[PDB]
Amino acid sequence: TFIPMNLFEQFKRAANLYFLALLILQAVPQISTLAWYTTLVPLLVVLGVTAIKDLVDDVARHKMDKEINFKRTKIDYLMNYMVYTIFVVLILLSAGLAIGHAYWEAQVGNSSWYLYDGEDDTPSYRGFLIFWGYIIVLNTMVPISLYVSVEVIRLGQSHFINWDLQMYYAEKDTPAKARTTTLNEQLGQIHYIFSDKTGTLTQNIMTFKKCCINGQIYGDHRDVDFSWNTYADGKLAFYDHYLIEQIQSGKEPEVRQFFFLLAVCHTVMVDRTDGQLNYQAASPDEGALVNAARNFGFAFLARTQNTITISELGTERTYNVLAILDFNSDRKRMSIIVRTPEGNIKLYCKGADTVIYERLHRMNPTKQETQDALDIFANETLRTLCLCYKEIEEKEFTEWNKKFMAASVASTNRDEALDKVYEEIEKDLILLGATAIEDKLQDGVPETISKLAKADIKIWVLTGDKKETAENIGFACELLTEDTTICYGEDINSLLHARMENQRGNRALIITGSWLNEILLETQSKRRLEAKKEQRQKNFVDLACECSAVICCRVTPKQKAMVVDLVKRYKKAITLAIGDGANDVNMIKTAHIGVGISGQEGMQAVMSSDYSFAQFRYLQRLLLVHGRWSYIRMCKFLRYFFYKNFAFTLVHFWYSFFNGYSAQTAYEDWFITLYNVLYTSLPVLLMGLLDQDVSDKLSLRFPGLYIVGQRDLLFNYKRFFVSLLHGVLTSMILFFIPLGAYLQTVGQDGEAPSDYQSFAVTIASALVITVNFQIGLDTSYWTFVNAFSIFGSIALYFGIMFDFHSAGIHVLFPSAFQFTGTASNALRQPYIWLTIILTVAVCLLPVVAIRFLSMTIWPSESDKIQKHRK
Amino acid sequence: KTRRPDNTAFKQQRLPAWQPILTAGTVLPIFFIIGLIFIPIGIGIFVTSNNIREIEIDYTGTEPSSPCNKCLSPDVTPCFCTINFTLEKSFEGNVFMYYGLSNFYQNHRRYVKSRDDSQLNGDSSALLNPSKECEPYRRNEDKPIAPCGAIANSMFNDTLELFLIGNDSYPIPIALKKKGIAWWTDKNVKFRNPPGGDNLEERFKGTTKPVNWLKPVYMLDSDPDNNGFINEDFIVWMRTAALPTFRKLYRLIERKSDLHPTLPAGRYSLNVTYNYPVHYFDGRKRMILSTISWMGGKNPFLGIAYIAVGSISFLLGVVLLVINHKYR
Ligand SMILES: *[C@@H]1O[C@H](CO)[C@@H](O[C@@H]2O[C@H](CO)[C@@H](O[C@@H]3O[C@H](CO)[C@@H](O)[C@H](O)[C@@H]3O)[C@H](O)[C@H]2NC(C)=O)[C@H](O)[C@H]1NC(C)=O
Ligand SMILES: Nc1ncnc2c1ncn2[C@@H]1O[C@H](COP(=O)(O)OP(=O)(O)CP(=O)(O)O)[C@@H](O)[C@H]1O
Ligand SMILES: *[C@@H]1O[C@H](CO)[C@@H](O)[C@H](O)[C@H]1NC(C)=O
Ligand SMILES: *[C@@H]1O[C@H](CO)[C@@H](O)[C@H](O)[C@H]1NC(C)=O
Ligand SMILES: [Mg+2]
Repeated sequence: TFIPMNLFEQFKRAANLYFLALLILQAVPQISTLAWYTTLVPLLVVLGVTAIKDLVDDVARHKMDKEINFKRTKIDYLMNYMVYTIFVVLILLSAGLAIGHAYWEAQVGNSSWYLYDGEDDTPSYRGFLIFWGYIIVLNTMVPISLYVSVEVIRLGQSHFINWDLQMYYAEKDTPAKARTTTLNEQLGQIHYIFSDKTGTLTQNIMTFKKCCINGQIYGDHRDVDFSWNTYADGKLAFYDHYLIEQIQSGKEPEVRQFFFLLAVCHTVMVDRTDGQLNYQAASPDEGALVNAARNFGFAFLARTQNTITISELGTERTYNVLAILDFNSDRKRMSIIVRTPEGNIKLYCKGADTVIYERLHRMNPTKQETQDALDIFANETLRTLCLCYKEIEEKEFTEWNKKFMAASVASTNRDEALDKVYEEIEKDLILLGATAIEDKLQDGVPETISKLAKADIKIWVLTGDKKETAENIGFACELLTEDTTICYGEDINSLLHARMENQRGNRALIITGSWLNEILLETQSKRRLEAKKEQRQKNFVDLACECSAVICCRVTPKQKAMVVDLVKRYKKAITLAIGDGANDVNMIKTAHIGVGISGQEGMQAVMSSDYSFAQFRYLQRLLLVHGRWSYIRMCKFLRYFFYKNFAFTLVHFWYSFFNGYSAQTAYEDWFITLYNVLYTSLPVLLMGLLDQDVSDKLSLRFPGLYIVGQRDLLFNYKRFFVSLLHGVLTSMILFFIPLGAYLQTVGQDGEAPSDYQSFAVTIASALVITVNFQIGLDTSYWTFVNAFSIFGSIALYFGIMFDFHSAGIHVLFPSAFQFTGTASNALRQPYIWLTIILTVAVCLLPVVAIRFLSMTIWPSESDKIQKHRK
Repeated sequence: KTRRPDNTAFKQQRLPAWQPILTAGTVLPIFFIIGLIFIPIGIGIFVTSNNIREIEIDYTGTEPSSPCNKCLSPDVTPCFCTINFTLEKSFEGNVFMYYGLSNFYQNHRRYVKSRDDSQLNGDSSALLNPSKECEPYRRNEDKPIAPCGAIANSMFNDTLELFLIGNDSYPIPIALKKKGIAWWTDKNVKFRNPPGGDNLEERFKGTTKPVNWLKPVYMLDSDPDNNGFINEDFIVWMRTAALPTFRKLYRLIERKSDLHPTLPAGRYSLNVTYNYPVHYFDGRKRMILSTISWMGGKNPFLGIAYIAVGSISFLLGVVLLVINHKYR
């Protein structure tokens, strides 16, 4: 409910609990230098607005229940450090003035008969009591609405990702989604991108192309329509006559077995109601392979628990299914056990050649040229799935079958107990051949991979596919150009061993997963082993991050999140992981920013991500437009938020000298309330949502603008103290120009604005106009609502202030509203307006001069292209 | 997942907007235009302020050889100073008479807060129940102090008068009127007497005078519109100053019936009852006569500031112009 709401809002956030601790300080009257109004009202709104951003979710959840029945940004870490820095500065300044009041009180205060209160407090005690007085007057240094404004900034910026129409894929009709509304500025700080290959850099819209059985490559043009076969369809374009008549007539046991495997080892669900024998495959490889198998008469009709309904050229032969060896990223190969009606136990298997060749029979004359065949298909970016088969003796199958059934002992045992059965049977395998299937790069991926590389984002691709296919796909998508000097694990391994023992343009690291583990080898002895682990692991990353591109092959999900961790820990570089399919979810959680392509493999690795658009092409806009703008819009917000608050309170610090360091507020008591929430809150928010350094089209054409965020040039821990130096000066001008103007005569007559009330109206008035004019200088996109908010802020202040100082309000609160007749008297006098104009001109013109010099002497890339409109 | 996003200007980040860039042809004219605006205003205010005629008589007597130093140790409560000043140039039009206090922190937190606002607003409940805010002076002995607070208690209670020494040497008093020396709102809205009755004696029942005040607030003036919380002198005091060294309106010298100057140049004597002690905290009292000006008062700082900033802006434009010229 709401009671939990404020309960964790206070404790979790330091600033929220800081102000609650302040109310206790303001409650006791012996030190309360400000009214309680000054903190609750700015607090309730901040605690009220944030409730609306979360309560609306809960009520929707409550309605949902009726109907049906961590990642922290880099700036988020800095913001915490800034607020803890403001605490120390506040405590030092409050302690500094507490010293000044004790010494003032000892000399001047004790000798002043008009400041007699009847409490014999020694000057050391009076200084101590006002130490808490300057923790209250100067409390507003800590920005109360920082933690609520940033949520609105990030939520609004994130919602531009959802509503984006350029990041919307039409035919599949799935727009971009931003499922984490707290990682926006970090899209503009990404140094690395880890990407899957299949399903991310390829469409997974597959089609059967070629083949090879027993060393004879098929699928070429030698010696077409499949009208001879009823099950066939024209969707498959095939030009290989010899195999067509051979499979049609004069069939051999080789082609029969090979095509039969493709239509038996499958796991695709099948439907026949439509009459076309429709297929719905969870794995694109299986669906396309079976869709290709049916085109040649080997059509799979139906399946049940104990049998199948496969057909061969109209010869519907039903087999008996006994066991299916399941597939996962670890196994990298699938197998099926089927008993023929003849009574023979035939085992079929398919998968990567790497894991299948190691388990081949000793006699295999076709092994050599088949490897050459496999290499031939990979040369054209065709995925290859090796096949094989074996026979099981009836005598030895009985005990194994009983053990297989016994392997299903429930509990967690099935995780490895089944595997023990898998490896105890797969000993000798008879090679059959390999398949060849075509996947095509998504639209505008070569444009994107080239574009992002221009922004100095090192594109690493982590793919479980073969060594050769990844290397050629890297060439296809411009990731690796003709200038790349590729190297493998052995080259890396030799270098690491050479240096390890001794101490005891474009380049690539195309390395297999097997060689990834070999280099890393995945009381005193344990410590040395750990030291060795860190040494080589650190050497690898420094060796890998030094090259523009990296290709990782034969990598299981464990080896994907592992590599992402290596860059994160040992390079301190922000990482983005983009992928599809469950195999990548391990790395999507590890990466700083997790992106998920909807893809064809499954709608699984996007709900476990941060952004879930449809195609890799859209990564141009996520980083170079949404991520890049979100960084500058957030930094511009912070560069001004500290200024407008740290230039507000410091007048209390300067006015402390001319009032005995007595903690007297230079402003109206009811102006401190509304300043943080009302006068200077709307314009800064509208900036962080509607600001654009350059147009969206012009930010893609110049990806180099992204570099401002990677290096963190717009909001450092150094630019925090340049906004504070800005805050100190602005408060120095805002105070000493009115002070200089009132020490002398200022419209002194029957209606003389020389008192203290006109001193708060002059400083507050020039303060409201200055900040609301300095925000106008910040915004580079003066939309017709940025102007309304800026002028609304200034016009709102002069509207409420007149009402507050109007005689009518005096009836409601004679005590709480005690400024009557100041606004309507302190601003009709020209000298007050001549002081405000001077206080604003001399406070803003130096900013314009400073800003203009920076443009002319050290122009930034954003300004350089902004000068040239074309 | 969902449908096509709507195509609106706000949603697609395509709101029409002007992109102002600080081109060298834009900042320069405003910098030079400011130079041509501040300077004429700066010289305008400066010469206008330098025209104002003012005389400041420091009559605290702290320095020896001032012939009323006796008042720093007032064995007898009524002490008097007679300070003579001569005006080189006669005053014209209305002449405003102020009293100045220096090194007098009227902006102290313990001071500015020490007051009851409902009591001054004319609240019957607060008349006999001063707020806790004016704690040190809530009540004198048994019943509450009507103007409570450290502000109303420490009220400037000198009696300034001006005499004209003509050729006959007889001092001719010059008319000083105490009415109309406070903000219209302060007299008419903020400050009010307690309600009910017609005689001020019956309104302030069960209330004493403040401890420092010699006489009660009942008869601060003979005028029924100037006695009580709506007294002009008292209101002018409660209007707390912004800085230690301030000066408050005391009396008005309006235009004479005849064409002659209101304060003709000649020998004048300031007859003041030294009642306010300020020498304890090195506070200085002054009597200031000033002449009205159409453009505010005598504010030389603004005139010098506008000229100072006006020249800086003009120079900054030239400096910025040179940098643009070289780096064009
Ligand atoms: C004009 O104002 C001054 C100060 O603003 C008045 O001097 C103050 O007089 C009061 C007495 O009325 C002093 O309070 C106490 O007086 C008793 C004697 O009754 C004495 O024993 C205490 O020690 C205490 O002084 C007060 O101290 C004194 N101010 C200072 C700074 O000492 C003055 O009386 C006023 N005169 C008129 C005519 O209003
Ligand atoms: N149902 C399946 N049956 C047989 N082999 C499969 C298979 N699915 C994938 N393979 C093969 O296993 C190897 C790696 O597959 P894995 O399950 O690890 O995901 P993947 O690598 O195909 C996704 P990506 O290509 O994007 O990296 C590939 O060589 C592939 O030929
Ligand atoms: C001031 O004027 C008075 C009265 O005219 C006179 O008695 C006194 O001596 C004068 N003092 C000085 C210093 O001129
Ligand atoms: C000053 O004023 C007092 C009070 O009215 C009066 O007694 C005195 O004669 C005047 N002149 C002086 C003190 O020179
Ligand atoms: Mg994939």
